[PDB]
Amino acid sequence: ETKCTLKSFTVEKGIYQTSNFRVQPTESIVRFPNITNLCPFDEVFNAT
Amino acid sequence: DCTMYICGDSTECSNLLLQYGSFCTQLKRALTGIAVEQDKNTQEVFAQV
Ligand SMILES: *[C@@H]1O[C@H](CO)[C@@H](O[C@@H]2O[C@H](CO)[C@@H](O)[C@H](O)[C@H]2NC(C)=O)[C@H](O)[C@H]1NC(C)=O
Repeated sequence: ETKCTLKSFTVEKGIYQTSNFRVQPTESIVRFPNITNLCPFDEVFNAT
Repeated sequence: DCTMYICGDSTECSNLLLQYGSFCTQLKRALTGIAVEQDKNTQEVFAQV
């Protein structure tokens, strides 16, 4: 990582820096509201 | 940290930022010179004995 950050095949003694430390997401999730409002379809399908 | 600050946490961040060339690695080479110098200043004031 240091070699490809310095864009060379030879490095000298000392402290350097590279790409950062990161944590990939474990999974993916989405949002749902609460239950469902009732629409008058039972009356339509059970109209006399 | 250039990658995280600019548009970090995006798979379309790095590739689009990559084509801009060597900008943030130019800046990164300027904020390390300041970091090293701030340690040398204390070595010349107090460490004369
Ligand atoms: C949305 O509606 C309520 C609001 O919090 C929640 O339902 C809970 O669980 C069952 C049904 O899932 C109910 O009998 C409970 O009374 C509810 N809990 C409370 C504290 O009221 C839940 O958040 C959502 N439920 C659904 C079915 O979407």
